[PDB]
Order: sequence, then C-alpha cells, then structure tokens
Amino acid sequence: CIFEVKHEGKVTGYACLVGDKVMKPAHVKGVIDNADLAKLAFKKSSKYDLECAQIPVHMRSDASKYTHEKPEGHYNWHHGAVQYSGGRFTIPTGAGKPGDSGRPIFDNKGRVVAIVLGGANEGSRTALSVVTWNKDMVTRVTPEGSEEW
Amino acid sequence: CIFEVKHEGKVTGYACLVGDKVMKPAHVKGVIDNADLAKLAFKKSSKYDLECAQIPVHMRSDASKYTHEKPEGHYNWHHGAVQYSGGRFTIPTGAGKPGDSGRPIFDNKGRVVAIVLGGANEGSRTALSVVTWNKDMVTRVTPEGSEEW
Repeated sequence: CIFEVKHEGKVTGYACLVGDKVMKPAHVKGVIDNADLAKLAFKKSSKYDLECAQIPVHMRSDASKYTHEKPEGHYNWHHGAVQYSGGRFTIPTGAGKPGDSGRPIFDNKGRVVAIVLGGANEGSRTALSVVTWNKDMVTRVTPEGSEEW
Repeated sequence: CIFEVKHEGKVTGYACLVGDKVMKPAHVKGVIDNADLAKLAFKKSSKYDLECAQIPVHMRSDASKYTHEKPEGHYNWHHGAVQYSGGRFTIPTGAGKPGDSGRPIFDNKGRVVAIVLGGANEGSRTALSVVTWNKDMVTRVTPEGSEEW
C-alpha cells in the first residue's frame, strides 16, 4: 500500500492505497514514484490535508483494507508501537521524524486504522496528527502544537 | 483477573484468573491477597513455572478470557506496549522490573495472550519470558539470560 512520494530525488512522504482510493497527504511536496499512480486524477481537500485518487483495476489487488473499529490499545506502524487512547494516537517522541507522512497505522489483522500527517511533541510522547475513519467517513484528528511530517 | 500475591506485606507478584483456572507463577513468594483464592487447592508445575487452581463458581464471572491467536504485532500490558514477532514478546528495557510476574499481556479485545514470568534484558529491548497458549495447551517460552520478576 505504501508508495513513496519523491521530490527531486528526495523522499518527502508516502502514499497508501486504502480500499478503492489512493491516498496522499496534500501538504507533501513531490510526485508518487509509481508511473501509473502519478498519471491519475487527484482531488485535493485542504480540510483533511489529503489528496486522494480512485485506484485503477489492476492495482486493486495490492489495495489494503481500512477500518473504523479502533478500540483503545496498541497499534502497529513503521516505527513500532502507537498507543491509542482517548481518541488519541501517540508514539514515543522521536520515532516519527518529518518525512513520515502518508504512513499507515494498522491493527494486528492488517486493517489500516489511520494515516499519519504529522505530530505534536508533548514530552516523552508525541500525539499524532491523523486521518482516521468514522463509520464510513474520513475524519481528521489533529493536536495543538502539531508539525507536519 | 489480576490479584496480587503478597509476602509479609511486600507485593511480590500477581495472579490472574484466566478462563476456568487461577494461575500464579510458581517462583513467586507469598500468598494471594484474596481470602477465597488462598484457600484453594494449588497444583504446581516446575516445568511451566506455574501453579494453577480451578476457579470457584462465584468468581468465574470475574474470570478473563485467553487465546492462542497471537499474530505478529502489538499487545498491551500494564507498562504499555509489547512487541510481538518471531514467536517472541519484547518490551522496551526498563518497563518491566521484578515484581511484575503473573501480569497478563492482552490483545485489543481483552483476551489474554500470555502471562509474564520474567525477562532477558538484551539492550534496548528485553525479550520476555512467558507462559503462552497453543491450540488447547499451555506452553512456556523463555529466553537465554532471563531473570525472574
């Protein structure tokens, strides 16, 4: 699902294929390093800090599944754990540096629970700025003091 | 499920009620700080570092559920996360100190995936010594260099 969004040879973020759409955080500079993906029609929402595009048939096989079911607990991500509690995601400060946008936070079954956009460093823990689902609805949760990765 | 095992006023470990049995790591000094539980008939296995006892009817309501289904990913415990990969559990060195025996490591649905007995500190991560299930069996996984908590 993850596809890197390069900008002049520099990887600036990522793009996941979640369900039937190809998502990419709007704020991220660059183009997707996948020929077929670059060529698609992207719709951009500044409200959600997103920029999605409906996936082509031949790539739908490599499309991940998403979910609203996000009980309190622990989730997985590129840089380990993500504590989830109080409708808030968190990672130990320093696991996520800039360039970590578009990465998914998934459950133990593979389902993508949310997509990182950036994070608010609040001591030992950084409260993540994310794109999350809501009974078939894409919401966006963002903490005060948030940077964009 | 967690019930503390005291020894002369000093809490030395814990005892969880998993399913229909009351488990307690054999190595732990002391008695269970619950009248009813102390009075039961305990069977001890030195093989599994366990000492279980079949739960009384009135306590079965407070009995937790267990499971063998443990896919790679992240789990929950008293001291945050537990990385689980390679049939191995791990926590960031320092989260688990002695006195943490008998604590359960559970999934996001509550099910108890394993019970801590101790751990081998191997740098930034400590590989936990645990009691885990296995398709209607109770196994014991323990790493070299393991202390007993």
